[PDB]
Amino acid sequence: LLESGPGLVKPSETLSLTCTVSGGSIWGWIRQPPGKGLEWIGSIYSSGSTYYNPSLKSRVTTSVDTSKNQFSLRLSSVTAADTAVYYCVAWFGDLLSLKGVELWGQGTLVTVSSASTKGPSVFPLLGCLVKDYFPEPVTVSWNLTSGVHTFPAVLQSSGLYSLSSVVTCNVDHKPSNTKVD
Amino acid sequence: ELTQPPSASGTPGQRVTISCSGSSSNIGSNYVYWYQQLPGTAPKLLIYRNNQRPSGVPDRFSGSKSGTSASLAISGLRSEDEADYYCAAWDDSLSAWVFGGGTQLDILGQPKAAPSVTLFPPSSATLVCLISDFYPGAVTVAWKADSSPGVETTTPSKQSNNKYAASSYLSLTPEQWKSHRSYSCQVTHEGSTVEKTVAP
Repeated sequence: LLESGPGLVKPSETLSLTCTVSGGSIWGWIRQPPGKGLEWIGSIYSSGSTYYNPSLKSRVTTSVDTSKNQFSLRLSSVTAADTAVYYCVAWFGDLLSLKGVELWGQGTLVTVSSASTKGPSVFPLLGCLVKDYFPEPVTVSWNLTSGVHTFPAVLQSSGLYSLSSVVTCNVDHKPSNTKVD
Repeated sequence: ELTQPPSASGTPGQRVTISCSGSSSNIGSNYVYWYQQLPGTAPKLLIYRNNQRPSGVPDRFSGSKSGTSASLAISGLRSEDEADYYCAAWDDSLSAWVFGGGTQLDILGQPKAAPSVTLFPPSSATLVCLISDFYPGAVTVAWKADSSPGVETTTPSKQSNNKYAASSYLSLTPEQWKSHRSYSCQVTHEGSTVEKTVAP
């Protein structure tokens, strides 16, 4: 499924995300804080029946509109505690000849922070140095796929990330809407 | 609510079993579901209804449920199976979907591998030391200015080929970089140190 919405949300504000889906009978949201396990947020059934994680239930809004191929999540009054990769999930089950179909979004990292979004500066290494950006993530393509190694970001003392990619590099930093060749 | 052992391991070609422990309100009365999650990837459904495979899941994966416990079995193990595995089930008493804490599966029998080390100078100041393809996943990193020992070094992490990577960074001012004959990234792995050097 295709997932979208800001990767940066301020403390006390509202996280909003959408997934496009065509059909299904159960729709839900699952999250995973960095280095942690999966945590169910909520589900909506085709009947409209709706269930939320009790530790979150005051802050969660989920909605489905199947005619507009969408389902959505809002999470109000966020804190650093809500920093996580968020996944939307759609159950189809036994459809045609296919069995147990459950589609997952690719996962969207949402960082709860009052710090500003900051685009990267790109420097030549061969490779490309992607430095001093915030928040994660940065993605890198070349033009070339073989022999490409993009490393995990360092978090520097500045509170900003930097990473390196080794083999024209195409750096994408969606949170700041920055694409560097 | 659902307990899994934090880690499991197996040997290529062989088998592993991963357990999931719950209660009568979840596993005892409800279907169990299993997920595979490769690092930085979406979880993938392996098993539904306790013991059924979705289309496109290898029959190397199988599930069973024994009272208030469930188990995922993986046969014909491969290095690519190295991942986190999660059980899940509905809980009648919380009216909630609950997940196990997850089990990290390590695949054994990897030979030891010296790190590939690449030191970049600052382009025409930050020094970038890239350490790749090492096993096991521990590295000691040390920097030299000329001969004498702003360092930020990433925790090691698993690559896709199940070997390990790390990067070390050295921030300098342009004047600091110019006033030395060389700078060095020294990488120690299993008591074996390789030095890389760059020169202003």
